[PDB]
Amino acid sequence: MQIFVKTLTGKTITLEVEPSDTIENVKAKIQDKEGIPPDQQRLIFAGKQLEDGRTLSDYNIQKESTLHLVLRLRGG
Amino acid sequence: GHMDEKITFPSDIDPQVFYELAEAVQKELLAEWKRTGSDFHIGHK
Repeated sequence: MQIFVKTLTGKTITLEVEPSDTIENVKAKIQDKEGIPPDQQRLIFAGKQLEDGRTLSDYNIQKESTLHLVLRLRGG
Repeated sequence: GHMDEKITFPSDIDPQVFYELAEAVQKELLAEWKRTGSDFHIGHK
């Protein structure tokens, strides 16, 4: 499947994933597209911040769906 | 002093998605971006 990660600029980076793709692995694909380490992304979906240990299905994110890149600001 | 605060919107983060995403996330983030003062390095490039 694919999903549309809208950057906070609004550059929608489409990427191919699986409903069982973990956020850790999705963020690694984002790092491949955007150049931001996964540990430093704050991935958002519909206002829900996702966590590394979870999956697209854990948030009921399916194909042809839209995500958001936000920064962690590595606050701690 | 001068330029004690410097929220910036690079080729990776722009106000429009910020206005369009969940308002509660925008408020939380805006507090992040202004408490650091210069948002550290939004876009991280």
